[PDB]
Amino acid sequence: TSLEESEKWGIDGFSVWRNSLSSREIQAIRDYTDIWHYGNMNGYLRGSVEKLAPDNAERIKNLSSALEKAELPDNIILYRGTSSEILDNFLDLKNLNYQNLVGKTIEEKGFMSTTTISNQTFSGNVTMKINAPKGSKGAYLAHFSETPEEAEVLFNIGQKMLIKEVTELNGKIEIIVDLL
Amino acid sequence: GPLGSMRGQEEIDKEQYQVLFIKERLIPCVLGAVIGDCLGVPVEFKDREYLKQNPIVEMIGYGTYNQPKGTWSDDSSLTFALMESLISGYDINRIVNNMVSFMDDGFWTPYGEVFDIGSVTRESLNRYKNGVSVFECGGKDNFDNGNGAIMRIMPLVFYLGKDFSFGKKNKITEEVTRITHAHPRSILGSYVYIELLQNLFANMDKKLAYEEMQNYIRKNYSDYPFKDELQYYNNILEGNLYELKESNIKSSGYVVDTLEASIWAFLTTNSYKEAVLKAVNLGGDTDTIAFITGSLAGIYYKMEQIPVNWIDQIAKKEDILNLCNRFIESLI
Ligand SMILES: Nc1ncnc2c1ncn2[C@@H]1O[C@H](COP(=O)(O)OP(=O)(O)OC[C@H]2O[C@H](O)[C@H](O)[C@@H]2O)[C@@H](O)[C@H]1O
Ligand SMILES: [Mg+2]
Ligand SMILES: [Mg+2]
Repeated sequence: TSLEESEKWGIDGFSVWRNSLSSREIQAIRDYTDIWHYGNMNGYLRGSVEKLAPDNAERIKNLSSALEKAELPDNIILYRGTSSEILDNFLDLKNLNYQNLVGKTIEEKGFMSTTTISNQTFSGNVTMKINAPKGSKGAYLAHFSETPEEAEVLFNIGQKMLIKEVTELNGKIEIIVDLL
Repeated sequence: GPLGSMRGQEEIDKEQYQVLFIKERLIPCVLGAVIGDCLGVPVEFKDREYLKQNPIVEMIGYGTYNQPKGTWSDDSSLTFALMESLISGYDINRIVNNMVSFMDDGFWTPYGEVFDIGSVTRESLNRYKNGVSVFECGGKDNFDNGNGAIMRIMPLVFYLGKDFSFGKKNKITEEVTRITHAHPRSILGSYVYIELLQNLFANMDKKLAYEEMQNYIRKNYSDYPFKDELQYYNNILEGNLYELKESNIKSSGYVVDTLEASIWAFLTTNSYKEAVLKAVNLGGDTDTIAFITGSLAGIYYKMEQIPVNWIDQIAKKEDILNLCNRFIESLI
């Protein structure tokens, strides 16, 4: 909940993981913090980009190898800002009923970024509150971005999230999900 | 703050998931329509009774127009010409320009030659070439109510995207139709088709999409010049088209016959292949009725129901997919 509590959690649970990463694993994590690399990696995994470039293939391989060695040390609640475009296949776009999303499973084919800190205003019209169970394939990332305060938990590809409840107000949608 | 570098991702995510949403609908809509055109070209103008004895089950060649298997016609060509024009934004003068290039120079033909173009279409484009403005060159006669506008406007639904409001849709659908088909009966037909296709784009089940279109058209197009034209659309707009029998379905190039037939073929079948083969085997304007049906079934059932056997026989398949991807990119 607190940044201090988030940083202690990250150190206690991911110090061994981080000091055991190869140089190419570290570079792939740093590269992912570059929005240009982010778009190329997640674009391909999601299918918005059809062609697989060898260099993108290598970055994805090294990031996935890194996160495959990581596991959440306990159950934690994480946060993610996103867009309603991820829900468009689940809705009647001319008769929007967000309550009918309850029970649907969202899949993220790419890497999934989350933050441990809820006391922030996210960019976009969907906020997700994620109940992440112990043992999930995510890693706390400290000192990997150019933002020293960044409190990030990055999940490996293919996470699935079951929608448990929905709140809507002025086109701003809050979604509570269980990470499967 | 603690979100840090993750804050930037949301705008990229929005763009990427918009690409996927559009691609999932656009590619099977285009391929589904084009395949219907290909299936029907070699039997255009053949009678229904001949087709009952010799039904289309696959792409055949060297019938009407003496073309190879997998050859699409003006329906697909003018659809591609509209996609090309829209990439840099809606501009009615670029739209008509590309249509003239199809007619004159074989722009977006399968082998470089125009083997067919409709008469209303040709007469209207020839008027534009001579100085008649794009708002006055379209045919207005009672017998100018062919289906040549409805066969070339499906890209407008994708251009509108998740703008489901009335105003822009109402304007551009009329403007683009009127280039060739300026009679209010034809314009009303365009609104019917666009509304149904938009409702399927929006993820409605097919019967709801149909029912919502009926209410919408009656609500918005009951004043002059459309009030007097609604009667010709009674089988579509009043009651259940899907209760009609084949013997009640007419499959000429008349815009009313064509919309009745294509929507009926879609509502009374349960797969893409069933829909387009049912449409083609009505005889008459087989390529166009099957193109329209294939646009509706394609967007509804999506790529898993479009036979790969048919996709691979389409002339210039790779160029069509490249145009689809360039169009999708322009909509983001
Ligand atoms: N009021 C009416 N009542 C009955 N039939 C009508 C009426 N108005 C028109 N028709 C019939 O509508 C038909 C119009 O045919 P054409 O003018 O060649 O085409 P297009 O420019 O519309 O569009 C391209 C078409 O031609 C290509 O092959 C495409 O694939 C399409 O089939 C005629 O049979 C008219 O008798
Ligand atoms: Mg044709
Ligand atoms: Mg035809």
